[PDB]
This record gives sequence, C-alpha cells and structure tokens, in this order.
Amino acid sequence: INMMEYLLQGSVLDHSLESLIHRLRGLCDNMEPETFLDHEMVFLLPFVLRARRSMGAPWHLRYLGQPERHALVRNCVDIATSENLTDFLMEMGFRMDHEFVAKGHLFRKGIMKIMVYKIFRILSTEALSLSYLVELSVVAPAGQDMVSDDMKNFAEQLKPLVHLEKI
Amino acid sequence: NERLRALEDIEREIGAILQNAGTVILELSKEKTNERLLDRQAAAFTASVQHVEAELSAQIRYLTQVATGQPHEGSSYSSRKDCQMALKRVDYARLKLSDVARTCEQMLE
Amino acid sequence: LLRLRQHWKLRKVGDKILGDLSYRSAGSLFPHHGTFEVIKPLDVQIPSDLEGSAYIKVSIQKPHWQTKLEAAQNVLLCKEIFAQLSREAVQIKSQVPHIVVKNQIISQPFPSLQLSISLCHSDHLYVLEHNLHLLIREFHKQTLSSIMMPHPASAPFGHKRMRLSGPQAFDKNEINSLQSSEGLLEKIIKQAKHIFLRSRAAATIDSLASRIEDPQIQAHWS
Amino acid sequence: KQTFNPTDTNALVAAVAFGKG
Amino acid sequence: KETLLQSYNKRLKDDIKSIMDNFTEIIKTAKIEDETQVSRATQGEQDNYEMHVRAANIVRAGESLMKLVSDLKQFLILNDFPSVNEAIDQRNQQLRTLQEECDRKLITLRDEISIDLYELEEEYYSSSSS
Repeated sequence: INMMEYLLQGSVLDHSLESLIHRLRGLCDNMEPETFLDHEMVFLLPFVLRARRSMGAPWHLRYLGQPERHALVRNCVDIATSENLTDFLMEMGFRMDHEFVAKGHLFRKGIMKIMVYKIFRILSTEALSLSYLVELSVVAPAGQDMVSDDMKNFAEQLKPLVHLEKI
Repeated sequence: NERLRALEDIEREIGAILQNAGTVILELSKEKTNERLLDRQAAAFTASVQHVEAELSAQIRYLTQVATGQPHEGSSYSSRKDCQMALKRVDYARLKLSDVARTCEQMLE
Repeated sequence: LLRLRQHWKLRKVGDKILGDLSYRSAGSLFPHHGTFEVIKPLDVQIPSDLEGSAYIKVSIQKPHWQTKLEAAQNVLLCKEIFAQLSREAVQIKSQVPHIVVKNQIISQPFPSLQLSISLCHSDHLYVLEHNLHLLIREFHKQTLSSIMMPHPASAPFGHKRMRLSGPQAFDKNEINSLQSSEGLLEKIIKQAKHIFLRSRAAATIDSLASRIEDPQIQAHWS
Repeated sequence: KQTFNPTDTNALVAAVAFGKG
Repeated sequence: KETLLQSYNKRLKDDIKSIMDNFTEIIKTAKIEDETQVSRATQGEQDNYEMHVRAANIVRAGESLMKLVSDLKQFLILNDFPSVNEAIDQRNQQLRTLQEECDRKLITLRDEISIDLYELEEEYYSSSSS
C-alpha cells in the first residue's frame, strides 16, 4: 500500500507566532506540545531522498515523487530505518549536497499535522529565514478528494494569521 | 484583567452619554437661566459619543485579526478528574486510618 | 462567567452559552454530547439525564454551581465506564460466564466469587472501584497522547514504542504481545481474580498461626 | 496588517523543496 | 464565525448613527416655525407623541448598545485564546502540583506504615500460648 500526502505551506513572522502558537494549540486537540529538533539531509543519485535524525528515535527517511483541487500531492513512501543509514547511502553511491536542521513546534489533529519551524543552515547553526513555516501534511493511502476537502475548512480557520497556499 | 476593565469603563461611558443627552434636552426646557449651556453640553456630547464609538470600533478591529477562532479545545479535564479522584484516594486513607486508630484505641481499653 | 471559564470548556453559538461537559475534548470515544446550559448567578442546568449522582460500587459478596456541575461530570463518566464493561462482557469471551442485567454485570471469576460491578443511580472494596475510574483514563490516554507523535518531524502518527519496534528488528512474539491489550473487563476481573485469592492465602496464613502453636508461622508481607 | 510576509514564504519554501541555501 | 463578527460591527455603526440621527431630528423638531395650516392645538399634541417616541427610541438605541458592549465581553472572554490558553495551562499546571504534592505525602504515609506494620506484624506471630 502506497499513500500520497496533502500538504501546503506558509510562513509566519516572529511577532505573529506568539499569537499563532496559542491559536493553533487551542483550535486543535493536544496537550503540552513538544519542541522537535531534527537534522535533515537530501540525497541525489533524480530520486531526491530526505533522511531525518531527531534529537533517540531512529533515522526516518522519506521520498516525495513528482506532484500529481486546492492541494499539492505527490506520491510518498516513508520508511523508518535504523542507525548508520548515512554511511549506508554512501556505499549506495548517493551524494549529499546540503543538510539543514529544523527547529520548532508541531501540533496534531484527527489526521492532519501542523508543524511550525524555521530552517537552519549548517556549515554552526544559522537562521536561513527570520519567519517560520507551517504546513498541513496529511498522510492517507489511496488519496481521494474527500480528505483534501477537510483541509480547506481548517485552512480557512487559520486564514487570518497566515494565508497559505501550495507552490 | 487586561482590556476587560477598559471595556467596563466604556460600558459606563454610554450611561454618561445618555445622561448627558438628557441634560441637553432637559435644560433646553430652561428659561433665560443657564444661557449658553448647550454649547458646553453639545461639546461634551459630540466628542464623548465619538469617543465611545471609536473605542468600540477599536475593539472590532482588535478582534478581527487576533481572535475569532470558531471552536476551542483546551480540555482542562485530565487534571480536574484525577485531582478530585486523588482526593478520594486521600479520603479513603482518612477514614481507614481513623478506623485503625479506633481499632487500636481498643488496645488501650 | 470569567471564573466559570478557567474550569470548563465553553462554546457560544448564536449568543447561546451552551457548554461542553463531555470528555470529547480530553477523553474520547463516547457518543453522548455533554451540553450544560447556563441561564440567569449563572445557574447551569444539565440535560435532565446527568442529574442523579452514581458510583460504580464494585462489591464482591458470595460555589454551588461548581459542585452541581461536578456531580454531572462524574455521572457522565460513570455511565461510560459501565458501557465499556457492558459492551466488553458480552462481545468477547475469556472462559468466564458474564451475565448482564439492567445495571448489574454479574460475573464469576472464581468458583467461590461473585463480582457485582453494579452502577448505582440516585462489601464496597473501593480498591477495585477506584481502579476502574483510573484504568479508563489509561484507555482514554492511549489516544491523542504525546507518545503518538514522532520525534522525527516527518512521520505518520503512531505509537512511539511501536514505530521504533518495526525498524529495530523486534521479534514476532513481543510485538504481538504489546498489541494484545485486554481492554477493560479483563484488566479488572483478573485483579479481583487476585484481590481475593490474596485474601484466601492471607487469611489461611493468619489462621494457621493461631491454630498451630507448636511451630510459629511468621509472615513478613512486602 | 503585518504578521505574514509573503516574500519570506516564497523565498523560504523554495529552499525546503530544493536547496536555496 | 466571520459573519458573526461582521454583524457585531454593523449593529453598533447603525446604533450610534441611530443615536445621532434621532437626537438631531428631535432637536430639529425642537425648532419653532410657522402655523401654516394645522392648528397648534393639534400640532402641539401630535408633535408631543412623535417626540416621546423619539426620546424612547434613543434609550432603546442606548439600551441596544448596552447589549452589544455587554455582549462583546462574553464573546471576548471565550475567543481570546492567548488569555484563555494561559488560564488553562496556568490552572492545569497548579492542579498537577497538588496531585504530585499529595502523592508525595501519600507515599510517606505508606512508607511509615510499612515500617510500623513490619514491627507489629512480628508481634502477633510472637504471641506465646495464644
């Protein structure tokens, strides 16, 4: 079974966020969100792969195909892998061009997930952007229009603070 | 708390507005006495009514962008239920410690 | 009203101050919608069903507005507990003949024991009874918990221990065991299946000391 | 009407999908 | 919803205009002019009723605003998430301490009973000839 995601992105100023975090937390159901610190890579043989380490969970990698409605969808197959993956993909022949760590908070929902973070460039962490980014990644096998429609309602609820659209 | 007291003051201002409006009409039924009062009262009316109207208009502008979430899911329940529940556990200790004390109060005789 | 807020959830639709009493916001899975309506001191009236205060009564024999609302919340939760037991008892079988009556779920864990887990509307161990209230929350907690979310930012929602189990080559038996949780009734019947078996082994040791005086049995309980 | 910079969104989004920086 | 907020703004804008519009017209009706056709005995009495409702209309406009200003609070109290979210977290935080606080004392009760039970437990079995 293979699933394709429904995600679409937007960014939020620093002063804005203080209202956004309270807005998102109350709007959706959750308890005491968690700060997620992960160190992501990108691998090219063309078959662009993303392997993420989080500061004791295992290295989770994910592939996103080419995009295929009010949503952006590309075939995705995400597979959890144990440690020592990076050297494994070196022996594969894959080459790493850049790697960036992401910092922020994520809030959940019934199916959809919201994660607010800022991209850090590595040389040694530097803020690539002054404003965070938020997406509404939804994972669902055999994607149908019904799942995407539900996101439209939720996005409209979040429209005032940040207006987000797929790109 | 913050900005609730302000709106409370504004709720008092409208009462002053109606009283001020009444004085304008009331002492317009005056005789020669108190001449040119309407000039002062009229100033206290237009400025005050515009003052109170602006304050409420500010709130709507305040509300529009920072608020108006449709539902809320704070759900402060997993702590409330288990707190009284913990007290019930503590209460279960109350009675049974006392029952022990009564039981070993019989030891003394 | 401000004081009433910080305690309880409130949704105002069309200037109606209809509240949300049920645990859907914190707990989950109960179809009933808790709707406490405030009118006039902010007197709050419940939907005519949570009025009577009830307790589970697990016995084995062979601010005025605040307290009013608390009793209703307890009743709604208590009604859920019996429903969870009541559905579980007849739907599944564990080599035990559960019986269902109006408000009494009679069961026979041991040949000499009878479990009267009987909701009482308006012998009591209170160690088994209280454990039901707390045990349910663990079942409620299993959803919408912090464990579900992935430490890696990008991953599907899943039991954290489960997501690290598959990719770390855990065995056929351990993974199956973790997913084989027994629900509610088995988690309490087995306990009552131990609470009294302890008594039959505790009374005998206590009795044996008095009966036989030649050697002295001594029991240092952990 | 601050609280969201569209250009920061577009410049940033171009980074995550394809390496901008 | 966004419709509800828009409705709130309309009510006041019309309400304040009603207070202004009514007050000027009654003051406009507070003018002295000719006796063209209608008898003063009828115009004075007829003008009385129209002015009474005008005064009674203004208070209604003031009364309606009292509803809105008082209605704004009850709406503000609920959808002011930054204030509400802090209240829930602030109260969820203080409540958790009490549960941890009583448990800490609750364990100590169990601890001291354990040592007290152990010394007593030995005594019963030590009972000689009984």
